[PDB]
Amino acid sequence: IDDFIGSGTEQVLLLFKDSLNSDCLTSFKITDLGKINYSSENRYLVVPPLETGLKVCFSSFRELRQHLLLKEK
Amino acid sequence: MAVTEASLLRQCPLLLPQNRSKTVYEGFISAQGRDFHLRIVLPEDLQLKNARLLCSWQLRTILSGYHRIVQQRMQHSPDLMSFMMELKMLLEVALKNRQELYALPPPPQFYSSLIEEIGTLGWDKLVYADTCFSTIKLKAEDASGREHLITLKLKAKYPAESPDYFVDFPVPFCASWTPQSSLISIYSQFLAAIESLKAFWDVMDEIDEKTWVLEPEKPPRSATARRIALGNNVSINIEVDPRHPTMLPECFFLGADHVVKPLGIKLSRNIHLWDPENSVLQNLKDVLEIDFPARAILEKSDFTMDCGICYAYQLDGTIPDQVCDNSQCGQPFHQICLYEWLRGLLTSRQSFNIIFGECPYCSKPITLKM
Amino acid sequence: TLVKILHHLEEPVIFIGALKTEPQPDEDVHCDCLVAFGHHGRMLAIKASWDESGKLVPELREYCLPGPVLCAACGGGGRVYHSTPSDLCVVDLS
Ligand SMILES: [Zn+2]
Ligand SMILES: [Zn+2]
Repeated sequence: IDDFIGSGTEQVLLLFKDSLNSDCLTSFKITDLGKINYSSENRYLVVPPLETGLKVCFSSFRELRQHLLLKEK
Repeated sequence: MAVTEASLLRQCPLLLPQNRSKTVYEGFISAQGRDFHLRIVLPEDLQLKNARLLCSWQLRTILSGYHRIVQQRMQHSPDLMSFMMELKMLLEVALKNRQELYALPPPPQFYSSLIEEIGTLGWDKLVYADTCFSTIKLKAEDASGREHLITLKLKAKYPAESPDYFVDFPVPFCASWTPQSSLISIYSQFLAAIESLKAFWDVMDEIDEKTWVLEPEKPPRSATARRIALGNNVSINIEVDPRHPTMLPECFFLGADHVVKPLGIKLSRNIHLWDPENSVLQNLKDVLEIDFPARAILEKSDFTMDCGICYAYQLDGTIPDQVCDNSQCGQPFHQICLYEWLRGLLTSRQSFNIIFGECPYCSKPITLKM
Repeated sequence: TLVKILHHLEEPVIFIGALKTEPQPDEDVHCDCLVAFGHHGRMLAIKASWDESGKLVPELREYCLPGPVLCAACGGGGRVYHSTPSDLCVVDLS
């Protein structure tokens, strides 16, 4: 588990069995479990805005909690 | 009410007198679904001539650039009632001016319903959505197989009010918005407009391919005008009615006074053979008894087809348009440049929107009609 | 041998800097804006207006950006790089 691409984000490296070859790191599998996937656009269009929506909604939530403590005071 | 016992309660519900002597108010003040903290100390007597007014730092931010207005209002205003009335009305001004601070989408019926509705449309339609989810841009196809886009800009409430629709085509689009109407509804309206114009699109695309369109370049879909080139250094511009495109357009020619005469004559004699069952090009070709050039670019690449005053093609939209009535010069010009020259000469005299005088290169009579 | 109070964000302060908004190489750039950050992710911005009354007025904003902000810095051309325990995000004032 580490960043082998040099994106910043961690990836998982999976090494399949040594029965294939008497050679190290042949038969690899590199994946992020999102977009990055190496080995041996309507979908990809709507996720960032929806995530930003979640973040804005989270900010509002927290703001209202603060507003409510003020009124109690 | 009349008196500031009940009228004060009715118009600042959220101000609680803290002291027995109604001297220290505290609490909240309301504006645009928003309460702001506030603690408004009077003297021993009910005098705003002298009165403290302290706030939340959130409120101080929003009353920056009004501190003088507030201080004036405290001194000039009779009672506390009217003070609060004026203060609220001033907050409505402040926030409505800084309207860019707002439009927060509600979590329950926004992000979900819009995805439901886009699912109802089809995901092949959507081409863009903004990370604020404020902007979307959507696509549709002709019977011809042509892409036409539509931008919406949407508020904190999509389904309550209309979405701001920006669409290419030249005639104004009308969208019957209800709270019950939706993306498929307004999409069906767009397709309706498309299929109605279909003829218009086909006429202007047929133009763009099969003739040397000159004075729009990379034309929009809104554009009804089409300055076509024919021969060399003479042109025809053509504004066509969208609703009746195949019908005759408003038409006229630039070019050499000795070249253009016969074209006008021939157009007048053949215009009755205009027929709205053929195409624009298929009628013009047999009306004007000619063919067009398809972009004479390679041969006359650098022939000097420029103003011959400033030596430029494209002077701020302007094209070389005005020519010499002479076989030996034929020199194109610009309106602006040839006016500025001819305005000076002692030779030149002006009629109503006309300037007479000498072609710069050959010194022969040339006429300019502004 | 005096000390003046500007805004008071309610939450603790993490970064203070300055930016060049409307950037229309030199090391000393004449900075148009002023920036502060909170921990809880209130941002403050300040600007000169001279608008509507024919006189200089201080334009304050006060944004609420997500997440407990852990640190930030300023990049050339009215850009601020800031960091939350989820992601490293950016803000463009220009
Ligand atoms: Zn001439
Ligand atoms: Zn010119």
